[PDB]
Amino acid sequence: EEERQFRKLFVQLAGDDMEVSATELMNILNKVVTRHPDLKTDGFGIDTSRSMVAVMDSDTTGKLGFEEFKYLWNNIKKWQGIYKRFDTDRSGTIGSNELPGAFEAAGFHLNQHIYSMIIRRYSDETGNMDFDNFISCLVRLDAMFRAFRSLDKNGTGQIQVNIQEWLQLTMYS
Amino acid sequence: EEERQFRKLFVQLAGDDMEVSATELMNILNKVVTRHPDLKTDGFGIDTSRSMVAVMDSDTTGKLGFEEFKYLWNNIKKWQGIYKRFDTDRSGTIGSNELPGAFEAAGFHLNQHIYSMIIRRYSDETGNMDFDNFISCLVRLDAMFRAFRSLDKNGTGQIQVNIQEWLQLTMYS
Ligand SMILES: [Ca+2]
Ligand SMILES: [Ca+2]
Ligand SMILES: [Ca+2]
Ligand SMILES: [Ca+2]
Ligand SMILES: [Ca+2]
Ligand SMILES: [Ca+2]
Ligand SMILES: [Ca+2]
Ligand SMILES: [Ca+2]
Repeated sequence: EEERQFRKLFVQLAGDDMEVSATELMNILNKVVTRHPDLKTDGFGIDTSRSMVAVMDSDTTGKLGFEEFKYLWNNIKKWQGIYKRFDTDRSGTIGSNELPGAFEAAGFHLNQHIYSMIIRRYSDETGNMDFDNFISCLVRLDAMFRAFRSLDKNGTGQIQVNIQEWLQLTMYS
Repeated sequence: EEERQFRKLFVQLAGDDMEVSATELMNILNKVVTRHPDLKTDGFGIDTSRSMVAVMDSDTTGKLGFEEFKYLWNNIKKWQGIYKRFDTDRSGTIGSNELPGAFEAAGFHLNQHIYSMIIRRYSDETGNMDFDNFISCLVRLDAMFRAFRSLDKNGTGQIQVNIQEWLQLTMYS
């Protein structure tokens, strides 16, 4: 009945063109936040939404089909639960001391230099990151690790790319 | 006259910590748009602003020093002029036909595949990109080309990166 309620959710969200645009994604993400007032956030803007659709748009149709959206939707569902349980002091945000546990639960084993870089890019002055920033960060992190492994075909720990490839990977995100 | 004017603009923008944060950048970019109502745009939000600071934050201080800000400010000044002049049909936006000329004027020689990727990521349904999307795009494009050349140390047209480097390049942007 889960695959069923989901297909129904997707049919209604995707609409006439059978795909979830950045605007449709933004709308549903903002309803999630409104239905969960314990999650602090300034909302998901169109810029963050386009960016998420882009790193998830594997077949480059510019929008999210059933499979692409499912993969993303299921990740956001997991990450939202992680955000809630790792927010130990109940501030509605994820602080620098809470971050490592959160990402580890998400399945990401990062070092201190990466964490500092993350906090500096996504967290605020106090070292706290809100809901949409947390989700936006994880969606991208997941996409980047996956892209790396995709290119690391010989499993040497290094990937080699030309300028066209580099631009596609960095600009379409 | 005008240099005395830029240092002065910076002193007032940077404030007490001598650096321009994403929030300060956002403020000044939005005054530019408000003073130039011929430029169509939904404004520069905090997510786009943080992203711009990140790709420009060469010394990873999390903010823009005098030199980093100057480099960015001067680029935005050029690009804004290009935006205005390459907007042939005076729509206040840069359309798919106007894009190639605009980027070429900016110093970018991209192929059709890259252009389609750009339009898909930054332009609207009609293939039109507004002011903040154009600036955000170019700041990122410039950063990515510079980053690539920096890493292509043997000038082979191929760069090789390990996961740590890859994450820094992709996540801190
Ligand atoms: Ca749709
Ligand atoms: Ca797609
Ligand atoms: Ca917390
Ligand atoms: Ca946010
Ligand atoms: Ca400052
Ligand atoms: Ca800096
Ligand atoms: Ca135009
Ligand atoms: Ca815009």
